[PDB]
Amino acid sequence: DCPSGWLSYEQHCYKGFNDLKNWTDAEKFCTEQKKGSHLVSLHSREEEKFVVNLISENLEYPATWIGLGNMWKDCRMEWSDRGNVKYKALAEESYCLIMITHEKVWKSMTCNFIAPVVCK
Amino acid sequence: QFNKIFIELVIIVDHSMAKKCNSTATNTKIYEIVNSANEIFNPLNIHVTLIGVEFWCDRDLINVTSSADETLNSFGEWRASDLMTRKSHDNALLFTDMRFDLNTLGITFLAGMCQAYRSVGIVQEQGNRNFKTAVIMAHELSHNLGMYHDGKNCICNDSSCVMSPVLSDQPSKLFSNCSIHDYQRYLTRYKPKCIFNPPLRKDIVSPPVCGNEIWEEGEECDCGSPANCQNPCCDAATCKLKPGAECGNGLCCYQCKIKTAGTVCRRARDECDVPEHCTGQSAECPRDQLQQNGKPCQNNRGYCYNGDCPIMRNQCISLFGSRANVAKDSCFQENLKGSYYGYCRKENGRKIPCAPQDVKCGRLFCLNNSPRNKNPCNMHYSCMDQHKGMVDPGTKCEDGKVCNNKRQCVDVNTAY
Amino acid sequence: DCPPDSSLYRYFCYRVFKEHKTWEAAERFCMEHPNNGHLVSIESMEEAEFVAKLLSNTTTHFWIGLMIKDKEQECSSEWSDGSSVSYDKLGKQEFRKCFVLEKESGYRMWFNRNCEERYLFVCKVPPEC
Ligand SMILES: *[C@@H]1O[C@H](CO)[C@@H](O[C@@H]2O[C@H](CO)[C@@H](O[C@@H]3O[C@H](CO[C@@H]4O[C@H](CO)[C@@H](O)[C@H](O)[C@@H]4O)[C@@H](O)[C@H](O)[C@@H]3O)[C@H](O)[C@H]2NC(C)=O)[C@H](O)[C@H]1NC(C)=O
Ligand SMILES: *[C@@H]1O[C@H](CO)[C@@H](O[C@@H]2O[C@H](CO)[C@@H](O)[C@H](O)[C@H]2NC(C)=O)[C@H](O)[C@H]1NC(C)=O
Ligand SMILES: CNC(=O)[C@H](Cc1c[nH]c2ccccc12)NC(=O)[C@@H](CC(=O)NO)CC(C)C
Ligand SMILES: *[C@@H]1O[C@H](CO)[C@@H](O)[C@H](O)[C@H]1NC(C)=O
Ligand SMILES: *[C@@H]1O[C@H](CO)[C@@H](O)[C@H](O)[C@H]1NC(C)=O
Ligand SMILES: [Ca+2]
Ligand SMILES: [Ca+2]
Ligand SMILES: [Ca+2]
Ligand SMILES: [Ca+2]
Ligand SMILES: [Ca+2]
Ligand SMILES: [Zn+2]
Repeated sequence: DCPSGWLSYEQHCYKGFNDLKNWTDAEKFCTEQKKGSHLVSLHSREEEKFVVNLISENLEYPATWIGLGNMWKDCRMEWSDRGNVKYKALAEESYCLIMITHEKVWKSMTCNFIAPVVCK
Repeated sequence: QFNKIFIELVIIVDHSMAKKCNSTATNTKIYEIVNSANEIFNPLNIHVTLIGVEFWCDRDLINVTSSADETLNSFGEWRASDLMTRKSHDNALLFTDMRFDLNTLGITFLAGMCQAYRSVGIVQEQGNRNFKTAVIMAHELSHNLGMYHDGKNCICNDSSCVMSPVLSDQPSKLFSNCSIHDYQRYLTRYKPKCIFNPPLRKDIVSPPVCGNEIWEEGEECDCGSPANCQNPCCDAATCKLKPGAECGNGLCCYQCKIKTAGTVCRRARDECDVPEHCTGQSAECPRDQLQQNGKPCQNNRGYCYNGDCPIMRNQCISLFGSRANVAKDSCFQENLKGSYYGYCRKENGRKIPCAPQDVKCGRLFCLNNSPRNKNPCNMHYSCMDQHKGMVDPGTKCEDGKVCNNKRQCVDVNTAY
Repeated sequence: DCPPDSSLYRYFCYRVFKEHKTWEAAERFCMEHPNNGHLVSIESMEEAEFVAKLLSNTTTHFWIGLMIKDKEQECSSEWSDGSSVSYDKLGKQEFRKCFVLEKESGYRMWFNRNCEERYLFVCKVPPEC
């Protein structure tokens, strides 16, 4: 059982928003919304298809940020010449994940992008 | 003149020449080439004593390609990993039929005599033109003793000395003005220790020859040719002892009489050497033996190795001068890349990176503190001389550990 | 030194090609005729400056030789809530696991790009001897 506005599924609470904003703002946002809230997480196509319809019914835009940001910035690396990677110079730009309603798949997009949020 | 020098040589006959694996004929050709070589080296007091000969009848233990540079490199790494481990010797030559590119007849490393990976040389056998082959062998061994090619004004009586960059159809048997000087310079600089005492007569495999200034089995003595012999107790011709003399040559011979037993015939050169005393039964000093490999040396700054005490700092000085020293570990990490200069072992010319535990055995990096610099990781590399620059095998890579002859930082107790 | 067609920096030579290739292709091309070659590695701020000056000295984006390990798409990242990444449906073509240098950034910033995209590159080869 979830509060007003929020829909329930399995054991969590969901809530779509049209307030378009970048990944970080979308995250900090979800937290301020409710203690323990973060961008939606998806551990199965089942939960996914649920969040999909939640969007289609409540939200205008056919997509939302999900919950993964700065995707390939803190990985284990190495140069092709087998040399070690001590020195780093990773640009501030970075990729985050978004889910498109229709094709219901995941796309990578610069976290700069402005999209609708779907807390949980 | 020069001090008597002896090169304990081992010759390798590759599959090419090993086709008709049948020895006999080959050895005869070899013995004559060698003897001829000594006849060339006489005026320099250099004596090459053949203490071994191997045949590669089965296969070629290393790929003998058309590239003389490639083959030598491969041969050098083999001579260090295989041969040296099995048989003890100073230098090693590989005799082949192989028609190398660029018309080359022989190749070796500069001032490499005594060095594990670089005391090697390649020689293309000129069929049965034995003497023309001897010149090549001489031309190389000399390059290995710091001798360069004859330039603008280097003279000899034949107008075509041994060190000419081009082998004439009737090569001289004389060394040049420049060569003599280059050699003298080699000795006062590299100070080779592995070429001072000859091998026991017992171990020389070449058929005895009187007058070759090489006391061999069957010879009563040998002060060389009657021409340049100053031995009051040896027959310059018949290699026989004069009237009242027990010996002619040997560390255990004095005033022409066999030294008494218990008398030291060969002291210990360094801390990595063990003295030898006369048996009293022969004028020939017993086989030279060095300290037990592994034994600490230089106040635990290293561990003995076939007579020497290799230490990274010194090898850095050899390469970059008195102002040089070993670089900070950080540099040796370049040896993991398996770069063109940063690697350890090589397989078929292919450079293999070092396991994180053997980085102190690949390319040596020095901190040459000489102005104009900007690189704290100096290293030596030449595609024609890649082994020089690598950490000398025997070196101490860590407390209780040393590099073996296979670019590995193994445990001293297990390396010996 | 190396006067084949590149610049020299501490024992290595940097050649710059104008052929558009994929990361995979570039690396593969860096280690063929220009033997031992590889895509530029940048191990220090000094070398970083060097490669930049080189690219600036040029008359698009360039392939850095940096690559990712571990067979995990997300690497070590997890959902913002804390849960591990159970379900994963990010199409492969959505990955941006390679890195390039770009003029806008002064050739001193590493940006993620699809390893399949075709950009310019710079090999770090050995010197002539
Ligand atoms: C997602 O969007 C957010 C906001 O839209 C981006 O965050 C913003 O990032 C910039 C830096 O690129 C911050 O600017 C700095 O501001 C400080 C002054 O402090 C701030 O001042 C503003 C008003 O001036 C206040 O509203 C803030 O609360 C705070 O006090 C200044 O000293 C710096 O020189 C610099 O200009 C900006 O403050 C920040 N906005 C906030 C408050 O979130 C974010 O970059 C972007 N991220 C992604 C995923 O691209
Ligand atoms: C070997 O001897 C030759 C000649 O005996 C030396 O060469 C001479 O070099 C001087 C340099 O000033 C010339 O002017 C002479 O003409 C050269 N001699 C001739 C006529 O050939 C040579 O220097 C000697 N080798 C060395 C360097 O020891
Ligand atoms: C016929 N083969 C050879 O003797 C060639 C000849 C050669 C070299 N440069 C040339 C340019 C024009 C024509 C021929 C040659 N030279 C060699 O093999 C010499 C190689 C060398 O420098 N060894 O240290 C070692 C040798 C002197 C014993
Ligand atoms: C070179 O010789 C080695 C044996 O020492 C062999 O394994 C290798 O295959 C040879 N090279 C080639 C490519 O045939
Ligand atoms: C590269 O830069 C150097 C000076 O930094 C300059 O001399 C050279 O001409 C430049 N390359 C070319 C060919 O423009
Ligand atoms: Ca003599
Ligand atoms: Ca010896
Ligand atoms: Ca003799
Ligand atoms: Ca001794
Ligand atoms: Ca967790
Ligand atoms: Zn030569």
